[PDB]
Amino acid sequence: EIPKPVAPAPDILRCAYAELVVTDLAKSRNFYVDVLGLHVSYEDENQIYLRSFEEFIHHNLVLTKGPVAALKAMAFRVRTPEDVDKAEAYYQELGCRTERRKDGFVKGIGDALRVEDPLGFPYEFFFETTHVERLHMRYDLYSAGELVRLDHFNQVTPDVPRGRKYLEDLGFRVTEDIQDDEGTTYAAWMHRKGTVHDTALTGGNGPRLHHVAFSTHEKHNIIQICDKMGALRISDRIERGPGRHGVSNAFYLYILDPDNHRIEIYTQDYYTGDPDNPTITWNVHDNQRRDWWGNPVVPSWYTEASKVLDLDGNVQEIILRTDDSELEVTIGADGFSFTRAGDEDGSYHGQASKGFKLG
Amino acid sequence: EIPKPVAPAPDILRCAYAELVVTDLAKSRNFYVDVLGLHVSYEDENQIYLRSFEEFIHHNLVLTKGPVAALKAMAFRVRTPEDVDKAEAYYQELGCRTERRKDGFVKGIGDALRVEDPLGFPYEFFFETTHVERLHMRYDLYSAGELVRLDHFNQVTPDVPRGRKYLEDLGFRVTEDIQDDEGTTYAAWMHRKGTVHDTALTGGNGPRLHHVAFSTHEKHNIIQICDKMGALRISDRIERGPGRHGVSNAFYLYILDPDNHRIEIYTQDYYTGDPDNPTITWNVHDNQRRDWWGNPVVPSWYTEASKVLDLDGNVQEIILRTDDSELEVTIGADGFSFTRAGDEDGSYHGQASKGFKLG
Amino acid sequence: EIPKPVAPAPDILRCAYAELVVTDLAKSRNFYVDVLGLHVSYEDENQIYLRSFEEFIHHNLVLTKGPVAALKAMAFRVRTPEDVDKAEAYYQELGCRTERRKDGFVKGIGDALRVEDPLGFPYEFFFETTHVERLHMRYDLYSAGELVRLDHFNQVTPDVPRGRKYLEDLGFRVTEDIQDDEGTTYAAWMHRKGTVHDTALTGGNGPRLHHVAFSTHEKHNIIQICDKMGALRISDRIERGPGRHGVSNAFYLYILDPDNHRIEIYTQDYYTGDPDNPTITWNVHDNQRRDWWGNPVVPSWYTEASKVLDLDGNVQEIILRTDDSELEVTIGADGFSFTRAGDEDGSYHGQASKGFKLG
Amino acid sequence: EIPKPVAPAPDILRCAYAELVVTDLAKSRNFYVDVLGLHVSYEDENQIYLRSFEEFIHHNLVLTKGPVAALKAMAFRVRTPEDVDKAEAYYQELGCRTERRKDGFVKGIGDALRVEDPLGFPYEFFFETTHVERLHMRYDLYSAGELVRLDHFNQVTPDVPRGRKYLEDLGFRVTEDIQDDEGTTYAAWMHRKGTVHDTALTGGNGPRLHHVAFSTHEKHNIIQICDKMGALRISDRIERGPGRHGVSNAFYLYILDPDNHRIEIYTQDYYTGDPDNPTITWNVHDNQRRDWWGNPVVPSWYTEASKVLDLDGNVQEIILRTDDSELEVTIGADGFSFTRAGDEDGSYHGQASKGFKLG
Ligand SMILES: O=C1C=CC(S(=O)(=O)O)=CC1(O)O
Ligand SMILES: O=C1C=CC(S(=O)(=O)O)=CC1(O)O
Ligand SMILES: [Ca+2]
Ligand SMILES: [Cl-]
Ligand SMILES: [Cl-]
Ligand SMILES: [Fe+2]
Ligand SMILES: [Fe+2]
Ligand SMILES: [Fe+2]
Ligand SMILES: [Fe+2]
Repeated sequence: EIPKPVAPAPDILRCAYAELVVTDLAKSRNFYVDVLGLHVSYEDENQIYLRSFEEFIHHNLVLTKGPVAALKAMAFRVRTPEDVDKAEAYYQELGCRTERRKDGFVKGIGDALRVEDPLGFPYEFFFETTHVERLHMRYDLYSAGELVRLDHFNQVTPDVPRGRKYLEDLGFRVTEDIQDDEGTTYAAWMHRKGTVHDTALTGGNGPRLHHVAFSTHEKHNIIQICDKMGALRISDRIERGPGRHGVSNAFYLYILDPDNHRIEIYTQDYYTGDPDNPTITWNVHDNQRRDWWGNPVVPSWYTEASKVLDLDGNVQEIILRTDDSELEVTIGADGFSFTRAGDEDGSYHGQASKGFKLG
Repeated sequence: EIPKPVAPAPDILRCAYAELVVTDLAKSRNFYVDVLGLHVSYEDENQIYLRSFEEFIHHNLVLTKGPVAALKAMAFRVRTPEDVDKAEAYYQELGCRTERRKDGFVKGIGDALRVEDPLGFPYEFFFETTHVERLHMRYDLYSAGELVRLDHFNQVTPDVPRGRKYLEDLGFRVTEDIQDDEGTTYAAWMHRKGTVHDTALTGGNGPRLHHVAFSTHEKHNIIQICDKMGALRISDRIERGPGRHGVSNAFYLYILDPDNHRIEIYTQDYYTGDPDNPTITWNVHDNQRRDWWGNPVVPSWYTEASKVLDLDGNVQEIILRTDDSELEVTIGADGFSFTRAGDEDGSYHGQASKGFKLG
Repeated sequence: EIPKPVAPAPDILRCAYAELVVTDLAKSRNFYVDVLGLHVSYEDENQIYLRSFEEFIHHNLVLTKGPVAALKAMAFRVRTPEDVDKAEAYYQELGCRTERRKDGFVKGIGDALRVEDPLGFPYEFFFETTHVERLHMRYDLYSAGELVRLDHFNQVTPDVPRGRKYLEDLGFRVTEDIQDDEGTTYAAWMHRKGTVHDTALTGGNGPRLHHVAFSTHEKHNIIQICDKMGALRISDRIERGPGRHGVSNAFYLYILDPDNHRIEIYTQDYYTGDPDNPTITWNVHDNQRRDWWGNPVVPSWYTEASKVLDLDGNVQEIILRTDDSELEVTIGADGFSFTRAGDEDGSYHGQASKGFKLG
Repeated sequence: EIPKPVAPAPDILRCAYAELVVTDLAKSRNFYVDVLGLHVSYEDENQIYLRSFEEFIHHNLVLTKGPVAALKAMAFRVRTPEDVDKAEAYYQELGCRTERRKDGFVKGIGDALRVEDPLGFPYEFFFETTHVERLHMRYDLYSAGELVRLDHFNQVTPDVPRGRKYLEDLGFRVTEDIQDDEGTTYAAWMHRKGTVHDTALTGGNGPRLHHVAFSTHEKHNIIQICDKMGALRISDRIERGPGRHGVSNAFYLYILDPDNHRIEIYTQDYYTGDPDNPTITWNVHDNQRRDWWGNPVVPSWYTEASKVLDLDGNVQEIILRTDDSELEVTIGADGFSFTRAGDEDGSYHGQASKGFKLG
């Protein structure tokens, strides 16, 4: 019910960076630099610009000091300077608020368009960016937990099919989703760059930002992040994992930054770049869909997510999801999940797997 | 208190094998051979003899068909044939029932002594064993989840200090333990071979066998076992993990065989062979002690363990623990755990970590 | 010198499969299925169709029994059925011999175009292919050395700049190359799918096929392949490696099949999908350009490669390279290489690194 | 022949540390600390004391500034303080020069005996050592190339059987060796701590120290060391590897410190603690004995080794080997090696494997 514009979609390459507003810049720096090992492209008393090991654009993450922690912008790189004009035309036809800045909104980005999209998310589209030293062979800097690439964003929105259509019109291709037999959709994953996703929609009250994900080379790198957090005695900031995903098949970990922005560490999903890439739909009650090993999904993973800002820097209104809740139908008092479809053995009723109930 | 014999202790080398009684031999074979990749030394309609990748003695695990699933014997290899006589003399002085078989109790073992030890456990001591092809460079057989060694046993016993003193007199050296500030001991780890342990005591109703542990070379091998279990749609048989242990520092996984016998997969603990190896005591309320990443300990891990048999093949009666319960004091309704000692932030009152309560 | 056609280039997605002629089908099957663990999509007495772990198209490799071992076709998948028509028009404009088969040249491929390209290589373009079960989460089938994707081809051609221009016009983007200060180009790498390459040009006598490359998830998987070849006592079929590439930054291994077709195993190169991806040029004398650790490049790696066929099944005549030889200028009697530019310490003159000369 | 003393051998636990004389302390610090990540236990202007990640004794390596780079002492820890007395009596009965210091030769060591042993090597025996923080869970300090333990020494000596008998009398157990069909022994490996070795003898002119070896947890940690040396543009200091050993089965790498002291990085050998541990003899012409993958052994690996000092700090005179040279018989002009015994295919005559000759 979001209409398809007559205007052509901008050619989107990939997710490129997020700008997160943080309340204590020093504490945030400790987390992203000292704990996680991201590389400083620029910093001052107001902002920190960070990039992953293999990145050549200026940054994958901007930490901006502000009064209220929130997503300020989720930025996608487009293929040509002309695609920025295409983005402006497209969103204007959709009736969305847009703001164009020839000199960019943040350092290291040139001509850029920010929009309040039809789902209420602050999207940025840009082509021009300052190239920096690509650190991909700087093994003298490589940490045991090295984050090598920015992989994806994940957005919380109340109406998944509505957002899905809009993103498909924008050119994203759906790779996987979670539905039930009653026809409710709980989540969808969609890509531009030929991995499982560049962004994803998670059913819930929104707009809110669920997480930003970075890649590692190997599974042991993700294990090391966990181990380091234990050594630093901040294991309470490990939210969920590590595990193997069902959807995406990636090895994963979720952690919480000082403002409770959720960061995923992710590795080893599969190639999706063929236009007839087979879509995979999982049943919501399948206990292997989110954690392949059947480990329970922590309730905060379903309930907590970051505020997002509008173009004035104010927090966007949040709309209540009315479709069924994934938490409620799977691990809530009236929920259930299964290990084998139709088998009562290895099924869980009114609680989570592995012997746990909701706290 | 268990008295220290005048008779010298047998010189114990290491844990060597366990004999488990199973109810359906074919189903057990599916689990240990097809799922886990253990190597068959001998089998018939009654027994299956299995060994790990780097083993040169006949077997590390004997599966015996029987009416009641239980541990039949935990076996330790001794240094010399004369140590079998030393074990006989030792246990006779302790007033324990012993049985001696010059040609062994199981195939591929020679002169062997089985005892009902002071804690009610069926111990075996042997030297003589049939050597087999050591498969350590048979990379043509190497599985993505290859189990390379037998590492340890873990025993459930009601009175940990009582058992600890007995095992110390036997020559085992304590490497780590869990205590509280009120004089209660919850668990102890003890070795002969220079790893963290060859056996361990876990406080609880006993005698019961908590688990048998096998090692892999690398952490990814353990991940693969989990992954394979999800592919076989038996993720319900993954009990706990994978994780990083606090005590022992090993990467770990617990899975359940078809008779609910618990198997741990384990890797990368540290060297303990020096006689003044520093002992490490963890506080029971430290939420990083069992899983370093603070993931909750599944309640079945505290409550479930295997029956053990006497020398007549009858199940040993269960003596109740009267000391405080680790489950109750950490994750029960009146329990408590912390992330940082003295910090209310990251502490848990009357529930488990990560947002869960007992199911 | 190879002119740019007026007709538009077909939109090429990625390298998709190679068809290799082999002399003994059973022996080839032993190598690719038994040693390397590729998955059989179809086989009969004349052909074996194989795919990698994550593939959903019918196959990545066709082994065809024939009198003379050679490359029969290197196939690229195109975006739409119409791009096959575009491919036909494009190559007909170039004056190349083309053959079109509405029902394909091999099983599981539909409408297909094969061409004898300007460099004398048998290229195939197709869209239509039979989808098969994507094995990406079949961890019950996963090998310790599992080959997960087809990554690239590598072609030997006498004139690298000539081939480079042609491939760029065809839409490949150069990511890395090797040159010297005189202005000779020794090698170039070029992509469509957003990895370091889908094909590459190696300077030498040609047309010949240097290798076909498959990916693994992790570096340990490549180590396992070497270990397994040791156990099978076929270590003489390990040609070069394992190592870390300078160009591409990938961890690698080269092995030889029963007909001396070279196969590379490859993992963890970087993202190239942005249109302004920085192009890296290495100096031919840089001893870290091919193996980052400075290990010598085996002479057979520069001199040996597979014959290629024309459309009638006859071997293509070889044209000699007149440009300087990478072998000669680096490891030959009058060659040299350096560890640090301008430093004689760590330089090698008239021999290879690590204390070796040419055999 | 070296006679077996009447006096009992000291009970040796393990190799514990090496004291190396270096010419430029700062440069040596840059290598061991900044490149390799060893942990500083103590330093001043004359010496640097270093330990591995899991070590609790004071140090595994002492770097001592001096005029001539050499091994000053190879130290073994003994079981009790009385074993130092036993070591003194033992070497005194052997007619060896001994020096006893009640307060040690280096910091963090107590009562210590140094000897000029029968093969000319400076051995130390000690029990007393200052315990330090065991860093085994300090994942906040863990390097991507972390060295976790000291594993072994390797000694060059002209007569391997003579040295072997002496070490066996001292209580070391031979695990593997290399011989030919004409009765020549080229190398032997022997242990106390239950790994493949604590020291080893390599046939050649001696006494010289071949190398000191440290362990990592995993194979990727060794790969990272290579990658970091490439990044630092010191790949010319990678002498040999990385590879899989035949003898020992360990994954390995050899690198050279600023004074050309050879250091091995080593992981994942097997358990040898049983007293009937199967001994393994390899033929010297077996091309998988040293590198399992058949990669050629660098000639410098056979010819170069460190000087060793006597108790006055003077360099020990070299005695020439008269037995056949492993280099000459395998890779020399008249050498030979095989891949499969009895198979001419995959054999090498008068040159090294993989297409190389001696430089
Ligand atoms: O990156 C992702 C891929 C898969 C999943 S899921 O927990 O497996 O659904 C979570 C995620 O959405 O964050
Ligand atoms: O895949 C490749 C990537 C890099 C290299 S090179 O040996 O580093 O040039 C070789 C290769 O051309 O086969
Ligand atoms: Ca208390
Ligand atoms: Cl535990
Ligand atoms: Cl070797
Ligand atoms: Fe995600
Ligand atoms: Fe255990
Ligand atoms: Fe390649
Ligand atoms: Fe060594």
